[PDB]
Amino acid sequence: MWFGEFGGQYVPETLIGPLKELEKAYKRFKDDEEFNRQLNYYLKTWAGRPTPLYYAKRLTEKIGGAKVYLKREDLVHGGAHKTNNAIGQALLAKFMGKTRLIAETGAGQHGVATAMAGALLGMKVDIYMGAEDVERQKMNVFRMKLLGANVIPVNSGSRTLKDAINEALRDWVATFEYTHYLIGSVVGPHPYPTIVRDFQSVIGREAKAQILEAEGQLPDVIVACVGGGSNAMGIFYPFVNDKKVKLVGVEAGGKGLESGKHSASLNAGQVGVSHGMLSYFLQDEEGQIKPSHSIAPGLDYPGVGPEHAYLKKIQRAEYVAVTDEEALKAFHELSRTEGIIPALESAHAVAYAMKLAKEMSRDEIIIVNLSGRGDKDLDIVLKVSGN
Amino acid sequence: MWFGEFGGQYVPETLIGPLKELEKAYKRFKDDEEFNRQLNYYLKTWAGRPTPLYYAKRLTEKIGGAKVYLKREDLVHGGAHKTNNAIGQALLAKFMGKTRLIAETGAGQHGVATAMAGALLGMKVDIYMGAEDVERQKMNVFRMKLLGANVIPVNSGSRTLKDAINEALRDWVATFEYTHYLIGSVVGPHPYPTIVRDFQSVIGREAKAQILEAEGQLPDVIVACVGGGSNAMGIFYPFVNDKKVKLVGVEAGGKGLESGKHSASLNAGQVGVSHGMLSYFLIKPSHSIAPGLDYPGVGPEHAYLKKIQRAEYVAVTDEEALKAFHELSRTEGIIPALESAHAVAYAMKLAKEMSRDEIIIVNLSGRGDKDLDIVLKVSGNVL
Ligand code: NA
Ligand code: NA
Repeated sequence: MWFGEFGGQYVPETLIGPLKELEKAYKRFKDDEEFNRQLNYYLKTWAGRPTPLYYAKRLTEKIGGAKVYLKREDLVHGGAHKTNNAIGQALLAKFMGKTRLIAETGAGQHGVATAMAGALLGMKVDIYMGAEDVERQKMNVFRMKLLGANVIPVNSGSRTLKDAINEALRDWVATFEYTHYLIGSVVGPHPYPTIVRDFQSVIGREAKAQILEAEGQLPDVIVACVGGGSNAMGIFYPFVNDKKVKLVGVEAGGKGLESGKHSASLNAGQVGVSHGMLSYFLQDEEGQIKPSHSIAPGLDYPGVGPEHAYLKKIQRAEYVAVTDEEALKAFHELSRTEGIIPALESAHAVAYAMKLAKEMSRDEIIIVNLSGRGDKDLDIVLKVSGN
Repeated sequence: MWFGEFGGQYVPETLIGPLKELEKAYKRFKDDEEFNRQLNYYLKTWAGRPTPLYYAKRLTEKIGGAKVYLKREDLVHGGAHKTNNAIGQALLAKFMGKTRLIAETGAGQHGVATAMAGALLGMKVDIYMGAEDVERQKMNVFRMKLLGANVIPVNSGSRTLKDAINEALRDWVATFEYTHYLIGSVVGPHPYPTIVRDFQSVIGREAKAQILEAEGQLPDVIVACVGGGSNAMGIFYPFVNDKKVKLVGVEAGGKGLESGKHSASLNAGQVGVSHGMLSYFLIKPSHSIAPGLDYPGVGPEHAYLKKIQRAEYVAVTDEEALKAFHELSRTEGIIPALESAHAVAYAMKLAKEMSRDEIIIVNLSGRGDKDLDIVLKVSGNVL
């Protein structure tokens, strides 16, 4: 349950049993033949795995430095890497005999992934969402309802993701016997940070095989955006024991790191406890988590995974930040240059990789995790960038 | 250059020279080792081919008849099958030494795919689009511009696809030396209907292999929606010589066949010569809830198929397609394109009658993200 000093299970006693039962079922099923057969089957036929690894030749040559490859999680069913975890946990829940899934969501993206996986496996889905987020994500809320999920607006507290998490936790205490709490990033009490990372590591395993086929060697740098940290852990984890492979996580710089309007928890946060985990959080004088900002809706998780805090501490991975403006420019640039519209979240990784590529030599290789597609962000970009 | 009587090359001598060069290019490259290498590489790494063949277990069990499989073209880069054709023609153009692509569009869906493909290969892209359609498709227009293409609204006359076609053709006459005209369905003069069907036939080849792998036998029925007819021909074509395999093309019934607001060219059209080809045309205003099913014409090869009775052609209404849209989302967690929902709707009706040993493949031509605003507007109008 610990990654160095980060992680743990900081929850009330009523949740210890349910977390124990989940940990027990996961230890059994994670290496179970039938479970992995079905999981790999759903991932192949329904999700469309494997996703390709694409060499961005025009972008590479335009920048004039290192080769830039894109791991195309944007092509997974639903348009984002979140599906990998949603299927894994939903199937796990079915194997544990649960009939219902609950989840929280801020951007709505995890809510959608959860609703998709629940519909697939024939399970009831309830999604807790802060009323302020509900208001701003009307199409995601509609998507969830199309998928047969029930969206429950959370009106308490600040009507945001933090408040939804608290409601979801309260629901699970009472309903855990038939309900699985499907956490959407590498966060929360153990064993969630481990489970989510395990279910996303397929990205890194495919990427490793794909890059070896393409270039006959491991990459020099892997770059991924970091909200809660799941897409980054997914692509990082199989390369952790490859000492030569540099790992860079990109947080939301928002309006700027000194502006006080960003979501760079590792970069500017402090150690604290929330959502059952000891990790880095941006918190106020009174210890309360403060509002995070980013143009990218999905980089709004309040905090960061304990495994990322650990990788930072031991200096296995480096963490940087990219601003809203920089992310936007990358969003336009990739669309024009390679014909791929990325998610605004993923654009942060693209933005940094472009800066990094310029510094590196042409024989060198950068893999960017393109965690999602940008169809969902077109309304946003039109408003901000203009017609 | 013909499919029975249908097809052909009915154009002025201004267009004959560039088409002839296109065939010499296509014949040279269609089977060329280098062209096929690069095409397959882009289809794999950029488009994400192959797409899986998915067994809709819950939907199959619910209906209680035939096994329903979905060929998941919704998973191709861009969320639609059109990408397969866009990459093929754009690559051909680069091989021919062209630096620019032009195309027409109504829904905007083919315009987006051309912009994507053109961006991929570093070509200038100009999309001609009718002004009435430009105003109806704000997000697709924005997409095209974001992808680096220029959208040329046609404000003269009818302001529809018909006018966009005319302007694009005029453009190609002047600029074919450095410009390739990229047609978006199995329509127009030779060699376009053949070329587009060729570039989409990968759908059927994957599907054939995938169904043999899954079930050890060919399917009893293949169902696909029909606008211009590219996704249906793509999946149909590799099974044409396998005689026990029924082929069904599903047209837009719209408000109703009796209502006169639909796009069912084969069911209610008349034979005519348009877009430089002999085929079925309605011209009249076509209507459908699914934007991509707007084309009043239909591919000549579907004309050829209907006359010899090799494929059957049917229609599904706006209301039925909407029902299937909701049904597939809730039952399989797959939100289909409204075009594709026409096929799903018909396949569901068809499954009920058939036995449990029997197999249906539905071509899920696209994803429904693009249609959510439309469906929200209608869904919010329910009582
Ligand atoms: Na954060
Ligand atoms: Na038609």
